[PDB]
Amino acid sequence: EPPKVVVTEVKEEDAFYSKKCKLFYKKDNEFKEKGIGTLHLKPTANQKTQLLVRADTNLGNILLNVLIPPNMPCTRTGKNNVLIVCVPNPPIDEKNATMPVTMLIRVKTSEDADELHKILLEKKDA
Amino acid sequence: EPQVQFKLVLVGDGGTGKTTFVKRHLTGEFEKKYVATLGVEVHPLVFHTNRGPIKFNVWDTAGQEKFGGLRDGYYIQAQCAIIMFDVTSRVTYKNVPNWHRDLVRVCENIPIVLCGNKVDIKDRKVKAKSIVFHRKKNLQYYDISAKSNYNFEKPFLWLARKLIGDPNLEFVAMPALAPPEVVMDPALAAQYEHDLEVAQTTALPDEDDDL
Ligand SMILES: Nc1nc2c(ncn2[C@@H]2O[C@H](COP(=O)(O)OP(=O)(O)NP(=O)(O)O)[C@@H](O)[C@H]2O)c(=O)[nH]1
Ligand SMILES: [Mg+2]
Repeated sequence: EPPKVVVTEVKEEDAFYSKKCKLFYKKDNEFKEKGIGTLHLKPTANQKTQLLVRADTNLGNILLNVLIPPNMPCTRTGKNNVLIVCVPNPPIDEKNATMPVTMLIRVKTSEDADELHKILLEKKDA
Repeated sequence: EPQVQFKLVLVGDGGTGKTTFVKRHLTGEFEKKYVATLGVEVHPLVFHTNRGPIKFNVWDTAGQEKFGGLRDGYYIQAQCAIIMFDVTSRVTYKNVPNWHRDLVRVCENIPIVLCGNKVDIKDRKVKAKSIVFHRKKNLQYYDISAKSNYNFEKPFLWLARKLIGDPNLEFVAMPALAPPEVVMDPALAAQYEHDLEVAQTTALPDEDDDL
C-alpha cells in the first residue's frame, strides 16, 4: 500500500484565521493546480491584513503572500470555493508580474467555504 | 540571491517525473499531462537552512533519447546529481546503472541520490527489497512521490548535508513577511468582480476529496 505522508505543519501563531485549502490559478482557459496548503490571515502594523498560503509540507512553501486590497474581487462559487483576483506574490509569470490573476481557493466544506468568503470580505473593509 | 549555490543535474528515463518533481519544489504545480522536456531546463531552488541559505541550480535534462541530444554539456561542473526512475516501470530501473556511468564519466566523485518516483501508485513494480543498487558512501536512495509529496525534501536535504559537510544541517521554513500593497483601479476592480460573478467560462476543477 502507498506509504502515508506525514507532515509537521508550519505554524503561524500570529494568524487569527487558518484553514486547510487547495489553490488554483487561471491560465489559458484552465485552473492549474498550485497545491494543497493552509490559508492564513495575519495582522500587520497597519489595519491591513496579510493573506498567506503555505504548502502542506515540512518547509511550508509560500504559495501566496498578499495584502488584501480594499477592492479585491471576491466571489463565492461552486460547492466549496472562493474566487479572488490579485497581483500574485510570489509571481506566477515573472515576465508580467503586474497583471492580476484569477484564483480559486477550495476548502473542504461548503459551510467553511461560506465562512472564508465572509471574513475575507470583512477584511477588505478594514 | 544566496551566495552559496551548487549545480545539480537531474537525469533519468523519460516519463519518470523529473520535471514534475522540480515544479513541486518550484511552484507547487502538478500537471497530469505528459509533456516531454526538450534538451534541458534550468531552474533555481532556494532552501533555507539553520546555517543560512542554499541555492541548487537544477539542470532538468530530457530523459528520452531523441530529446536529450548530447548530454556532456549538461554535466560539466555539476557538483551533485539526482538519478530518477519510475517504480511502476521496471525498465526505468534497469537503466539506472547507465545514467550512473554517464555521470561518473563526466563528473567523477559527486554526491548522487537515487529516487524511485510514483510510490503513490498502488500497483508497484520495483519494490524496495528489489532495490539494491546503492552501496557506496556517495550514493543514497529515497522513495518519493512528486504527486503526494512523499519524502518531499529528502533528496535535497541529503545533498545539502554532503555539500556543506554538516550531517546535522536542517531545512527550515521561510518567514512570510508582509508584502507590498498593490493598488488596483476601482473601475477595473469592478469589472473583474463582474466577470467573476457572470463570466464562468472556465470550468471549476473536479472535486477530488483531497482535503
Ligand atoms: N502518479 C504519479 N504520476 C506522476 C508523478 N510524477 C510525475 N507523474 C506523471 O508522470 C508523467 C511524466 O512526468 P514528467 O515530469 O514530464 O516526467 P519527466 O521524467 O520529466 N519526462 P521527460 O524526461 O521527457 O521530461 C506525467 O503524466 C506526470 O503527471 C508521481 O509522483 N505520481
Ligand atoms: Mg521533463
